[PDB]
Order: sequence, then structure tokens, then C-alpha cells
Amino acid sequence: EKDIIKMLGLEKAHTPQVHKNIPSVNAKLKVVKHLIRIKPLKLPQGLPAEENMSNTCLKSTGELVVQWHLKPV
Amino acid sequence: GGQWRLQQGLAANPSGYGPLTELPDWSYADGRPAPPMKG
Amino acid sequence: LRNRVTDRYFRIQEVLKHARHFRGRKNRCYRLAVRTVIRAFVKCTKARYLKKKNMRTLWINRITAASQEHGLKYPALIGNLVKCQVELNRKVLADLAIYEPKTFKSLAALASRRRHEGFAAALGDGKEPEGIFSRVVQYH
Amino acid sequence: MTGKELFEMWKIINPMGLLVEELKKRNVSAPESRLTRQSGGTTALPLYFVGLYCDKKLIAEGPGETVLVAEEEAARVALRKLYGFTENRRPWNYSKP
Amino acid sequence: GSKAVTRHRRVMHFQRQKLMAVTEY
Amino acid sequence: TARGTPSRFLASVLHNGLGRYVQQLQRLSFSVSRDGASSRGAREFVEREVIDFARRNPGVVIYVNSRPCCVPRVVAEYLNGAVREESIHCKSVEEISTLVQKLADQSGLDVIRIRKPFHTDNPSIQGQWHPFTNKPTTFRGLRPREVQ
Amino acid sequence: RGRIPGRQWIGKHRRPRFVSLRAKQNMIRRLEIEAENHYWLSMPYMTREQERGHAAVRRREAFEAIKAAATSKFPPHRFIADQLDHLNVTKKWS
Amino acid sequence: GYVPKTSLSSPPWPEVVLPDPVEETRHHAEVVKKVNEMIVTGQYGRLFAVVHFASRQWKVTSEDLILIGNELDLACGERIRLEKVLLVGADNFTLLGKPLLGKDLVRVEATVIEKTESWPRIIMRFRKRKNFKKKRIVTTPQTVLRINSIEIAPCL
Amino acid sequence: SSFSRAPQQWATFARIWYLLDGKMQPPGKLAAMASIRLQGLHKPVYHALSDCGDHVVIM
Amino acid sequence: TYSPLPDDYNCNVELALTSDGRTIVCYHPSVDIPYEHTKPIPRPDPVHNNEETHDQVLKTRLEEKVEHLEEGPMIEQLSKMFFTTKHRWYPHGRYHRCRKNLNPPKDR
Ligand SMILES: [Mg+2]
Repeated sequence: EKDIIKMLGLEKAHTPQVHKNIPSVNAKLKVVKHLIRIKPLKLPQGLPAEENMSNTCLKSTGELVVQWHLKPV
Repeated sequence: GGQWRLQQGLAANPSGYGPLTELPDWSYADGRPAPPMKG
Repeated sequence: LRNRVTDRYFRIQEVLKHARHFRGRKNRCYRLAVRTVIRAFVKCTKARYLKKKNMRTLWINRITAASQEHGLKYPALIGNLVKCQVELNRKVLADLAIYEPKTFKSLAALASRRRHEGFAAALGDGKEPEGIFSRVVQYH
Repeated sequence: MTGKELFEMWKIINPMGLLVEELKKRNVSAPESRLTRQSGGTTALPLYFVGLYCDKKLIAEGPGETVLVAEEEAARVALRKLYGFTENRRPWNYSKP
Repeated sequence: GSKAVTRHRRVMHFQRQKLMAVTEY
Repeated sequence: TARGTPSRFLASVLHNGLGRYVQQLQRLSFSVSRDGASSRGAREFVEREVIDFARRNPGVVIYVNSRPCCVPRVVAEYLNGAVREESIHCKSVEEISTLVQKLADQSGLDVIRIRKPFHTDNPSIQGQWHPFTNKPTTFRGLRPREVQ
Repeated sequence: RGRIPGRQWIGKHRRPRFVSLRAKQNMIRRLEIEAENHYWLSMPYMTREQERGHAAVRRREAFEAIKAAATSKFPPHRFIADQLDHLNVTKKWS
Repeated sequence: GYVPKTSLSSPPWPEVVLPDPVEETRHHAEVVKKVNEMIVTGQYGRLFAVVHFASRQWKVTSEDLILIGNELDLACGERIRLEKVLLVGADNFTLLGKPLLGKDLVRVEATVIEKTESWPRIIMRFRKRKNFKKKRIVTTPQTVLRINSIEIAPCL
Repeated sequence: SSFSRAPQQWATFARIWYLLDGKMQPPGKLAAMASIRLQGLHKPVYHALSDCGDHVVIM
Repeated sequence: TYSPLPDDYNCNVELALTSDGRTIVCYHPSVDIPYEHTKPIPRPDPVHNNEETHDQVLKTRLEEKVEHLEEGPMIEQLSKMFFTTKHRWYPHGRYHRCRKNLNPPKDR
């Protein structure tokens, strides 16, 4: 389990990380499900383009927003 | 406690992610923008 | 003897300069002064977390006493303050409760109103008003 | 002068006399002392609060261990409020016109 | 170390006791 | 430790931020040896950057005694009268420059314990709290367990 | 009055530790999180038979880069400038 | 639905009702208008603020002193404008609220004076019967700041 | 307030008496409040080295 | 009407909200003490030291307030007057007095 955790890139606690959705990573996550938390990743808009790289955010509940600002609605 | 803020979308730690961390702290008096920190 | 020790007294003074305010033979006996200074430095280094915890508990106790004197409690006050989109740590709250009672009473009134609005929304399962002082601000 | 008290630089003797003189200069009758709050009257550590009332209206209040020092503190507070040199005054503007 | 079957009931582990207490009827 | 060394309070020397800011550093007496391998950094400093350091702030006077010694030292006096003497024995030019910059930026206060990093002169604004606060007054201030 | 035998945590007659409410709530929330993880880990995408070799090129390139970085170990270069400017220790007012 | 008045029928807390929302909004508008009038007419003095600078919430008032634990990459004698205002108010009125206040509401002006490090602290480790003993001296840089005056604009 | 220094300190740090009536009252709830007011857990200027103890008179 | 806190002690707070939705404004004016909640200050004018034969006899009697005791009863009287413990009225050793900071720093 320690080896799987170290190979999945989860050294520090409370650190987000994105993997694929294939049976291999599925089994690797089922091995350490009692140690980590599995949550899907959804996209409200489109994928970040080349110009929308330095302006991005992960947000809560897994919502990779493409346009993140510091101004209220 | 910070579990109530998990349902609104502002995470649970106010010292990170939001208008209190990404916003520049200090600035000049004439109007020049302060250089962002390395963090 | 060849190139022996000729500056041992300076090391003794450097060690004893940290043991100039102790009781007993610890301020004169080097063999015991070494251990005394070692333990003193170790405790002074390890007591930082203890000092932080003591200050935090003192701030919490002051906030609780102020809330009990005004007419509320501590957990309800903390919840209503964290549910009103206002980020104030315990230090500024204690400083206000000690020096500025008007703003602390205003905060207590706002907390009581927020608690009443939350209770009303829970009993009504809200639908339409959901609290006047509520309405979280969306930052995109 | 930042943070210093007014009468510490003035050092008066009878605050009540100057207070009643200023009140007579402001078309005011005469102030009278009333005991607002108190705690411990027979112990070695007493506390009193004397409030100066002018025409059934409070103007200031001053604490003290006895009644004389409390009335003196109340008169000092009233005289400092009538002169506009209090702790809630406007700070000095250290800028250029 | 004791065996798997004994007469003195033998108190279970802390995690096993927590699991049996949280999964009651 | 704090129980073995004296402490002080955090305050200004003569309120520099209120009115106008003045330079706390006054004189800088440098002692660079003529010959030796222990004052090369000080020699290179006096050769290349002492003119720029003197022209940066006109309120600081630099004295170069040039006394043949073995340990190069520097004397820094401030407005309050404190004299902090440090040695630049075997140091590079950048280290000496950073040291003199830190000496010019600081004042004459002691480098002991800070003791409460925040200091205010008017702490009470809306009235300092007293035990009689948040307590309503009864009719005529009648104490409990009385008849009149 | 009541005495505990040798070590209240190991051995035969031990001091029994019980469960309160905080531990029960923690176990409940952890079981809920684990059930949510089980639900989110119950749907693949490529069904194994559609990934015979999609990202093997990147792995091969990374392995070649690691091999090139590990096989390029050599002592650093040695210049005369250091040996020449080391003579400046006894520098005078020149 | 009718229940007799006993010991456990009615809740111990008094039943609290809520007023009309329209009347409440009207009262709030009247109060904020009175506050704006009192601000524009000049009836305040000696105000304080809670500036969140360097992740430390201070009681920034008129003529005060603060100390941080780092540097600001600025020369001694430059004015610093502080933002992130979450609470402000002189006497008889205070302003709050949602994360921050507006940038045109509160204008805090600070000034750097002294730039000194700190006292030589001691960090020592030790273990029993293991010949383990470590010791260091950490001298972190600090920066002394001083807030001049705090202005307020009546643009509510 | 506009108070000085010694009168302000005497008004801040001062002993305040209290009256706690009994008659059909549990001793635990009364003793809890009595000890809270004796230690100083009802004032914001609470401190162990300040010696801000008050007086509680339980009848 | 509705009030979150009783507006009869300390201060009178009035909660409000800005129509914009980004700030909270509260107006709390100061509250004074009415005239019907105060009592007249007593004036203890005690005078029982003057007579008809002499006039400075009262001035002579004014110098008759002196009483001497040892240590036990004195500490007991101090403890019963100040409501303290008798352990604090005893002297201290010189080792606990030479290390006393006679000139401590002062703030404000
Ligand atoms: Mg045993």
C-alpha cells in the first residue's frame, strides 16, 4: 500500500491529483481506497486553450474553471 | 469550524483560495501596482 | 606537552554565561551547568507550540466570557460568524471585546439575527426569503 | 502630544471651579453630582461612579475609589469634553496642502 | 500470547470492537 | 532564553513615520589594514562601492582611518547614542554591502527581545471596558435585598 | 482499590476500552466516503481492450531521457582561472 | 394540532418572529442613508480598521505600530497603501462585511521606518541515551511599519 | 470615556460583589457559576496573573 | 418591533444591510444614563470633637490615631480586611529580592 501510494504521486496529505479512467488505475485506486478519496472531475466549459493557461483554477467539488477572476458577480 | 463553506464552493480553509490569498496585500500610494510575491 | 589547551577558560565562560540566574550549584559547577543549559534550551525550543496553544485557549476563553456576558454562547457565535462571510481570527475578536464593546455588541446582534434566520429557514425548509443578511456572494 | 492626556500638560488645581465658570459662560445654571453606580462601600477597595447632571441631563461621568476623587474625575471629563480635546477627536493631519 | 479459542471470553481488538459497535441491529 | 536576557518595547525614537523620516545612522568608521589577507573584502569595498554608498544617502558620513591592523571592524553610531561595533573579518564585497545596508536601514534600538510586536498609543476608542458594562441600571440605583 | 494486572493494554486480563459517539460518527462518515469512492470507481472507459499501447511512446521517451541523464555522469570541468585568481589572497592596494 | 400547556409541550426558548422584509429593507436603506449623511457631514474621529496584511489581522488605528516577520523589498521612506479591509468604523458607526470592503471606501496609508532582523533565537534538540544533540541560531529578518492616517469616502 | 490612567485602571480592575440566592436550587449549578465568577471566566480581561477575582455571596 | 438584543443597556445597536450586497452597515449610537436611575450622594458630616472650654482640643485629639501590634494579629487583620491569604503578608528572602527588576520598561 505504501508503494502504491508513492507511485500514484500522493506523498503529501490533502493534495489533489488527476489520473486516467482505465482498469489499471481503477485497480490501483481500489487498492488504496481505504486511504484516499475518489472524486470525479467535470468541466463546466471547454478545455483550457493555450491562452487560458496562466488563468485557471481547480475550485471546490472538482470544477476546473477556465476563467477565474477576483471580482464578485 | 469550516464545514459549512464546503457546500457553497469556497473550500474549507479561508487562508487559501479566495479574495484573501490571491489578492495583493500592499501597494504603492501614487498608484503603481505592487509586484506579486513569489508564492 | 605539545600544542595543548590554552583557551579552555573562554569555553567555560561561554557555557556559564547562559547560567547566570540559576539557584544552587548549577551556576558554578560546569559539569551540571552543561546539562542545565542543555535542558533549558531544549525546553525553550519545544515550548513554542505550548505558548501558541496557551494563547489560543486564552483567546477562546475571553471570547466565551464576552459572549456569555452579552447573552450568547461561543459555538453559536463562531458558527454565525463563519456563516456571514466575515473572516476575523480570535485575536481581533478578543481585542474588540476588551477595548471596543460597541462593535462587539453589534457582532453579537448580527450573530443572533443570523442564528434566528437559520432556525427559521430550517423550520420552513426555506423557500423564497432564506434570510435577509444571508445571500452568499459568488466570486468567480 | 500623541497619546498624552490634556490635564497632564495643564496641571490644574480645582477642576470644579473652572467647570462651573465655563458653564456660566455657556449660559448654564449649575451642575449637581449624583451617584450612578457603586460596588463595595464598607470594604478597603471601594468603587463609585459620579455623574454630573445639568438640567436633568447627563454630560459626563468619572470613576474613583471614593466620592471626592470620583467627582473630580467627572469634572475633568466634562471639562475635557467641553473643550473638544478628547480621545475620539480628529488626529492631526500630517500631510501637505 | 493466547490462542484463538479460550474460556475467558477474551476482549477483542479496539478496531474490531468499534466495528461491532457501529454495525449493530 | 528570555528569562536571562533583558527586553524592551517596540517604539520609535522620535516618531519618524508621523512627521518626516530622518536617517538614524550617522558615522561609519572603517578600519581597513594596509597589508594583509584579512581585509581584502573591505579594501575592495572602499575601492569600488564606498563612493556609491556615500552618494546614496547624504546624511551618513563615512570615515576611513586606514589603520594597519589584523581584524577589520566598523563602528556605527545612531541618533539615540547606541554604538554597535562589528567585525568584517574575511568577508566578500556582497556580504559587507549587505551588512552596511542592514546597519543603515536599522536604528539604534537593541536587538534583544521584541516583546509584543504591535504598539498603539490610543488603544481605547469606544470606551475601555469595565465590569459595569453590559449591565442595565435599575430604578434609582436601588441595590438588591432592600426596602427603599 | 481496583488494581489492574501487568499492562492494561497487552496480556490476558486487560482494561477494556469502549466506544462513544464521536468514534461512531467518524466511522459512519468514513464508510460513507468509502461507499462514494466505490460508486465512483464502478465505471471504466476503455474497458481494458482499448489501451494496448496508447501512451507507451511517452514512457519510452521518458526512459530514454532518464538513461541519457544517468549515463552522462562525469566530473566537472577544471579551468585555470580559479588557480590564477586564487593568488588574490595577499592582494594589497594595487 | 392543539396541545395543552405542560412542561415539555412548549419549547424552552421564546418563539421569535421575523418582521416584514419590505419594511426591513426600508429601515436598512434609511439607516445606511443616515450613516452616509453623518460621514459626509463630518461627525467622526479616531477610527480603527482590521487590515489583513502579511496574513496577520492587526488592529490598524490612527498612529500605531506593527511588526512583520519578513521584508517588503522597499526602501525606508516610501508610503505603503494597505488593502484587504474587512472592518472599519470610528464612533457610533462601523462598516463590515462580505469578504472585503470596497477599494474606494477605506484608504489605509502606511510607512516603513526600521528594518531590523530579530534576537538570536536558539533551536536545540536532544535525546536521552542516544548521543543526540543539535543546536542552531536563527535570525529572521523583520520590518517595522507605521500607519499614518486612514481616510474614508462617502461613496456608499 | 476620556478617562486618565489611574482612575481608568481602578475602574477596570476592581472587585465586584454578587448575590446568588438558593432555596430549591441544586448546589452544582450554583457552585459552577460561583467558581466561574471567582476565577474570572465572565470578563474579557481574564488572566491567571492579573488576579481579577470577584466576590460571590451565596445565601 | 423586533430587536436582536435588548436596547436598554450599554449601547443601542441597529442592524442594517446595504442594497448593493457587498458590505454591512450598522449604526449604534451611545446610550446615556437617565436621571431616574441615580441616587443622591451622601455627605457624612460627622463632628464630635469640639466643646466650650478650648478650641485646639480637637486638633490635639486628631493626633491620637496610633496602634502597635506584632506580626500574627497584624497579618490576620490585613487578611480579614483585604480578603487575602496570610501567606502573602510575610517577607521574602534576599535571593528573591536582589533579582527584582527595579527599573522595568514601561509601555504607553
Ligand atoms: Mg501493574
